[PDB]
Amino acid sequence: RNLSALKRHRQSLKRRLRNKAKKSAIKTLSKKAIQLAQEGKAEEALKIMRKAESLIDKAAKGSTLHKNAAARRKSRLMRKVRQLLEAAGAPLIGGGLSA
Amino acid sequence: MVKIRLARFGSKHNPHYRIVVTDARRKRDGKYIEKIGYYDPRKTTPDWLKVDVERARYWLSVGAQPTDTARRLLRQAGVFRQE
Amino acid sequence: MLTDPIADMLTRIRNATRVYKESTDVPASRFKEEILRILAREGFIKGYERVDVDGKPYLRVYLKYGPRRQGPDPRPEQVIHHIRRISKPGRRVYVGVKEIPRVRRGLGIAILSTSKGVLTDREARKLGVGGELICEVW
Amino acid sequence: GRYIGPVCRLCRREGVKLYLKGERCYSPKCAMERRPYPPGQHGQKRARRPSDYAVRLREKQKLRRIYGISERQFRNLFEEASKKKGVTGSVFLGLLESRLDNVVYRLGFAVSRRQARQLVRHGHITVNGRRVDLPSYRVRPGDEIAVAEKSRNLELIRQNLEAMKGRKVGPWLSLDVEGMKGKFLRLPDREDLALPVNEQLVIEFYSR
Amino acid sequence: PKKVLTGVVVSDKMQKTVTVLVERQFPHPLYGKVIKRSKKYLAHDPEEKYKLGDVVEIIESRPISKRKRFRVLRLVESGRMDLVEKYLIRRQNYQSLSKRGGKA
Amino acid sequence: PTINQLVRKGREKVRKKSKVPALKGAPFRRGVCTVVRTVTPKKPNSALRKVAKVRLTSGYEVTAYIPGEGHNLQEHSVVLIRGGRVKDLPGVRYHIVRGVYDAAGVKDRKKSRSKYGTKKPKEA
RNA sequence: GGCUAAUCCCCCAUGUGGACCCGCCCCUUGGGGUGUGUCCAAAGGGCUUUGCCCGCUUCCGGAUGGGCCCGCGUCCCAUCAGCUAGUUGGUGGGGUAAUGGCCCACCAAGGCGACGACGGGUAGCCGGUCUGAGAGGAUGGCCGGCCACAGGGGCACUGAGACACGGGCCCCACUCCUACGGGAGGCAGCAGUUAGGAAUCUUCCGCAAUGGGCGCAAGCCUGACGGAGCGACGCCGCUUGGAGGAAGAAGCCCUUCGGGGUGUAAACUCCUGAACCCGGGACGAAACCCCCGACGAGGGGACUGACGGUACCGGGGUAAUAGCGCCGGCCAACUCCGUGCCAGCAGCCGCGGUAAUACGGAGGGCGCGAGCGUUACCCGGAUUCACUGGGCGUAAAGGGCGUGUAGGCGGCCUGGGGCGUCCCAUGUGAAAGACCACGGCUCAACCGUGGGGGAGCGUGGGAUACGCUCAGGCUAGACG
RNA sequence: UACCUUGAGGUGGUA
RNA sequence: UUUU
Ligand SMILES: [Mg+2]
Ligand SMILES: [Mg+2]
Ligand SMILES: [Mg+2]
Ligand SMILES: [Mg+2]
Ligand SMILES: [Mg+2]
Ligand SMILES: [Mg+2]
Ligand SMILES: [Mg+2]
Ligand SMILES: [Mg+2]
Ligand SMILES: [Mg+2]
Ligand SMILES: [Mg+2]
Ligand SMILES: [Mg+2]
Ligand SMILES: [Mg+2]
Ligand SMILES: [Mg+2]
Ligand SMILES: [Mg+2]
Ligand SMILES: [Mg+2]
Ligand SMILES: [Mg+2]
Ligand SMILES: [Mg+2]
Ligand SMILES: [Mg+2]
Ligand SMILES: [Mg+2]
Ligand SMILES: [Mg+2]
Ligand SMILES: [Mg+2]
Ligand SMILES: [Mg+2]
Ligand SMILES: [Mg+2]
Ligand SMILES: [Mg+2]
Ligand SMILES: [Mg+2]
Ligand SMILES: [Mg+2]
Ligand SMILES: [Mg+2]
Ligand SMILES: [Mg+2]
Ligand SMILES: [Mg+2]
Ligand SMILES: [Mg+2]
Ligand SMILES: [Mg+2]
Ligand SMILES: [Mg+2]
Ligand SMILES: [Mg+2]
Ligand SMILES: [Mg+2]
Ligand SMILES: [Mg+2]
Ligand SMILES: [Mg+2]
Ligand SMILES: [Mg+2]
Ligand SMILES: [Mg+2]
Ligand SMILES: [Mg+2]
Ligand SMILES: [Mg+2]
Ligand SMILES: [Mg+2]
Ligand SMILES: [Mg+2]
Ligand SMILES: [Mg+2]
Ligand SMILES: [Mg+2]
Ligand SMILES: [Mg+2]
Ligand SMILES: [Mg+2]
Ligand SMILES: [Mg+2]
Ligand SMILES: [Mg+2]
Ligand SMILES: [Mg+2]
Ligand SMILES: [Mg+2]
Ligand SMILES: [Mg+2]
Ligand SMILES: [Mg+2]
Ligand SMILES: [Mg+2]
Ligand SMILES: [Mg+2]
Ligand SMILES: [Mg+2]
Ligand SMILES: [Mg+2]
Ligand SMILES: [Mg+2]
Ligand SMILES: [Mg+2]
Ligand SMILES: [Mg+2]
Ligand SMILES: [Mg+2]
Ligand SMILES: [Mg+2]
Ligand SMILES: [Mg+2]
Ligand SMILES: [Mg+2]
Ligand SMILES: [Mg+2]
Ligand SMILES: [Zn+2]
Repeated sequence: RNLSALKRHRQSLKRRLRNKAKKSAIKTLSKKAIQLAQEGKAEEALKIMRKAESLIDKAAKGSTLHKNAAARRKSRLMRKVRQLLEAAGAPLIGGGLSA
Repeated sequence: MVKIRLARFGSKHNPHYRIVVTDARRKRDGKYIEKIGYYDPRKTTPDWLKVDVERARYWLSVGAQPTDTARRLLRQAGVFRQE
Repeated sequence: MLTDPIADMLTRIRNATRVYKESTDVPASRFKEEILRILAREGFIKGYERVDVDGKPYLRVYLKYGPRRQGPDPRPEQVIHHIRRISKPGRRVYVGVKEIPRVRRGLGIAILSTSKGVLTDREARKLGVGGELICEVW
Repeated sequence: GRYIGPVCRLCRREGVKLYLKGERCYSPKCAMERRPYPPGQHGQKRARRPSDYAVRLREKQKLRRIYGISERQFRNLFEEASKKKGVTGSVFLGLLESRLDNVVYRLGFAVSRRQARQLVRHGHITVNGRRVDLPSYRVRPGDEIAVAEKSRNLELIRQNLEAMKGRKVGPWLSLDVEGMKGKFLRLPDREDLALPVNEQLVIEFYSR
Repeated sequence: PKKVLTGVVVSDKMQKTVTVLVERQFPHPLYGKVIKRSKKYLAHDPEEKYKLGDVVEIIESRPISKRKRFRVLRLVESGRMDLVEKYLIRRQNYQSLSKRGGKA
Repeated sequence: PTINQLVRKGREKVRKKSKVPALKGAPFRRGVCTVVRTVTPKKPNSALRKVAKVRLTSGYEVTAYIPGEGHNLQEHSVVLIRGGRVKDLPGVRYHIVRGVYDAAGVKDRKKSRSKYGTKKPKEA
């Protein structure tokens, strides 16, 4: 028995737990940003989009997200924010959107 | 990683290889990418090694790492000479 | 209404010769005329001319036979021993130049219709084309 | 194995002299020489009209029973002859005439074909220098069939290559008696051979 | 090259989607007789531009959905239910040739 | 038929019916004799043929002939079947290979020995 | 619970560059460019220690591998005819590397079918293999490509890549351990066991060679592989002897009792000499590495074989396995005796009821020969599912008749298009196999190299007689 | 099992 | 009467 590959498993678990955590924030902030936008709170709705952006690319740094997966997220996010701010918004900090 | 190695084609005790380009992960005698030569280790004929420096040089120029033996054979056929 | 006019002509000819008629009429058509043009050149018929039967355009096909023979049944040998329709409505038959057949080790002919016109297997092969294998004749 | 056994009996069944003994088959004793009726308790009774089949069967036997080849090898050769270009019957005969054991016979190094065969399997023969012990070895044109020095001094080889002095040999061949060596000049042309076999019938035995 | 096919539009009943009946011809692999088979393609009509009876070209395209991988390249000839009819009648014939019998 | 009809129905390929449900399309099937006994020929023959009802391993129960001048089979004899019908005994479609299992070979058999499974006598 | 290193994780920075939103430009499905805004990098180690090696980060591209989609093709039953709700489509969203009812919410009511839907049966597909004159039939084992599966079912995690045979989780069945709470397993890897079966091998040698993973390298790992073992299972090669030898031994067989046969066969003489023995003894192996040269080119040097003491070479040397089927016709080979519709033979026709070339035996004969027969199965012959290539008055076969739907088929002349059809060029058609030639092993089987053909399909160009389509015309079909 | 009778059998007859 |  005993085939030291259980190691690969051990590691997978640590990695799993690391990815899991990273994605979780990305979601939380994304939602959060989407929420403030759908409320007209432009200055900070962007403020947070900026963080979400960072966290996404950052996740894509290693193998948590990686790929065009990162890009989709960034896309869909800016997509929903700029659009929701179509309620008088008027991008302030433009902390991410290029108007 | 594509390679330039030998492929077994003779018969029991009558080995005959084929210098060949292929993806490192394929069976040694499997689907190769291109044959770029042949080689008879027992030199049963005055023609026991042929290459095609032109093609060898193409693949080399695009990755293709050769086996030590293949590298050897390629060299012997003037693949790397520059003089 | 005729179903396959070329087959009709092929048959009218076949029949008429079995009773050794001098000539025999067939409703006219460019296409039928074109085939006749070959039957004549290849020397299977003494030739043909356009007549006007009862007001309509027909084609006298003058038939040809061998000479009177010895013993019983002195009927001449037929010049046209065989004439078969091949391609037919409801089973058209085409061939590439490479697929044009050779009728009786050459002793006969096959008439095919090509975009270079109605040719014999010799002519077809020469012009290097193929087409709808119309009929066989020997 | 290759038959081994009463041979001047095959001669009798085939009703013709097959030379499977060289000498004696010339003396007043080949049996075909006085006692021409087939072997066995029935050979003298009047024969019944043979079926076309019987003819070809007997005809194929005659031809094969001459070179001492096994039906197996005989068949394979004929198949090779068929597939090859040129008139099969011809090609077949030539191919048989190309067996080394046979050449060794045509050249006289040996009395009969069986004897010849043994001289080959026993290494007394050489081809272009290197010795060859394969009775079925096919000789190409230009090859030098010979005796190996180590064998040139054997009583049998002597009597044999001696009796060959002055004796002429097949036109598709050539022999240098003193050098105990000969050459396979050309595939014997059908006309060169004078076998008591109508090979057309053999081609037919294998068509059925 | 993205495949291009021609056919008649035999169904409008879908949003931004038309059913194009494409007829095909060819020699029977063993009997020679030139036979005629056909197949319906659900092509993408974004601006619901094409209607029943429209002979249209169909172009091989990126999946727009399931069962839908062609867009209408263009309009060949308009109006001509003679075709839609053949089709419709053939479908209606199926009518009851089951336990009873269709309609002739 | 017309070509169009052939295009529509085509020719029906010939199905081949086995004459030896020795199942598995095996060359031989083994079983055990349920019964052993004589049987009368048909058409114009007359005799007391030796047969056998065999409980087959192929899950079958069939009757098999016992070729030879004489045998040694009983209600519990293991046997190997080969398949070969006896033209005279309708119902018998298989033979029992002799020399295999409880089926001894044919004693004092001098000729067609390979059949009837009998070793070459030490004649001399 | 506590301590701790890093090429482990994180934050800030630099922004070649790249990602995302918006605009504009070129392109045209999400391709390429550009402007502002935002966001995003890194790891060190070794030294022949100021340089070089291994390596790290971001981006563009190459190469190889791959996902997804599409046209066409792919077995049997219609005694399966109707099927369908994520079901067909739409808008938005989720999801992924990516398109998509893939998934979801919402709306529409669609989608499929006799050109055979749906259901049932069977089955991995192919290059090819076998057969066949061909068309075709049958087949898919070895080898090569693709697919699928890893005790049965489901699931996701980690990763460039898996939904992962020798990773993980859960349920099920079974086995094992059990202090009864709970645990451990998964040979469809090599070999081997057992069970099933008519039937299918060694718990072998080696990592030397080719190939693979990791390592700068030495080198480690490799039941992949290279070899040996067992089985006539197949193919090919070889032997059991060669020459002489009586008008003819003996024995056995037949007999018109003269003789005939086995038979030159044996005996016997002479010759060669498979086995066996002695000696020698291999290619497959020259790279990696080290030295010189710049760790390059190039040159120099060293190590290394399981098979194997095997192949092969030389010397010596013994006459030294033959069997199986068949002999009524088809079908090549005949007589005696025994038996007496018995015992038995038998592929079909048939043979045996006191003369049996058909049963059993014997002599003899034919066939083939380390085989020969048998059984099973595939193609053939079988133009006996007929496309090539059949039929239907009485042989099997015209529907009891009509009307008519779909469909199949379509008179003469002209013109347009050029779908079918035909032509040229080009791409594709892997290797192996098959064919041809030459070559390596003494031959061959086996293998190496080279050559040639090739349907189908894609692309570009062309032809227009026939079929098709469109347009016009006609009157011989048809109808009035 | 035997003879009658069959070419040989079945039946049938005679022990 | 069965079989020739
Ligand atoms: Mg590790
Ligand atoms: Mg035809
Ligand atoms: Mg030939
Ligand atoms: Mg009888
Ligand atoms: Mg027998
Ligand atoms: Mg702790
Ligand atoms: Mg920048
Ligand atoms: Mg810049
Ligand atoms: Mg940063
Ligand atoms: Mg890192
Ligand atoms: Mg690529
Ligand atoms: Mg189905
Ligand atoms: Mg299956
Ligand atoms: Mg045939
Ligand atoms: Mg395979
Ligand atoms: Mg599973
Ligand atoms: Mg499981
Ligand atoms: Mg990885
Ligand atoms: Mg992942
Ligand atoms: Mg795994
Ligand atoms: Mg798994
Ligand atoms: Mg899987
Ligand atoms: Mg396992
Ligand atoms: Mg195993
Ligand atoms: Mg068992
Ligand atoms: Mg190794
Ligand atoms: Mg290696
Ligand atoms: Mg290990
Ligand atoms: Mg191996
Ligand atoms: Mg005697
Ligand atoms: Mg005698
Ligand atoms: Mg002798
Ligand atoms: Mg060497
Ligand atoms: Mg090494
Ligand atoms: Mg160097
Ligand atoms: Mg005979
Ligand atoms: Mg008899
Ligand atoms: Mg008798
Ligand atoms: Mg017989
Ligand atoms: Mg007998
Ligand atoms: Mg052999
Ligand atoms: Mg058959
Ligand atoms: Mg057939
Ligand atoms: Mg039949
Ligand atoms: Mg037909
Ligand atoms: Mg018939
Ligand atoms: Mg009747
Ligand atoms: Mg009838
Ligand atoms: Mg009627
Ligand atoms: Mg009737
Ligand atoms: Mg109609
Ligand atoms: Mg027309
Ligand atoms: Mg035109
Ligand atoms: Mg036209
Ligand atoms: Mg065209
Ligand atoms: Mg081509
Ligand atoms: Mg190929
Ligand atoms: Mg050679
Ligand atoms: Mg080749
Ligand atoms: Mg084109
Ligand atoms: Mg034109
Ligand atoms: Mg008109
Ligand atoms: Mg009696
Ligand atoms: Mg009887
Ligand atoms: Zn003789």
